[PDB]
Amino acid sequence: AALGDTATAVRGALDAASKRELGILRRLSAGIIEIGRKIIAMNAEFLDD
Amino acid sequence: NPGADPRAAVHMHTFPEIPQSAQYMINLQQAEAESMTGVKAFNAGISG
Repeated sequence: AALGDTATAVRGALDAASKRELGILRRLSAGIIEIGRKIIAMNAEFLDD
Repeated sequence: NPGADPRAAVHMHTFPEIPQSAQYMINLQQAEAESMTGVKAFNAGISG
């Protein structure tokens, strides 16, 4: 909202949009972390020194 | 012939006039969709 009337009045809109995106980003990040932990566990023993 | 001036005797059809409500309705729907999703997409106009 407010696609250009004041430098500050446009900062809020992008701020809110990014803040909303952040939750989805965090969920996907958690999924990736879980995959990585499983991969580490498998590397622990299936792989040779 | 007299009694029939060309400005009324001849007529060249053109496109009709779009009423001022369709524009408003499209704008309303697009704004609602943008609010729902949360991504402005820099759209409904020039991508810039």
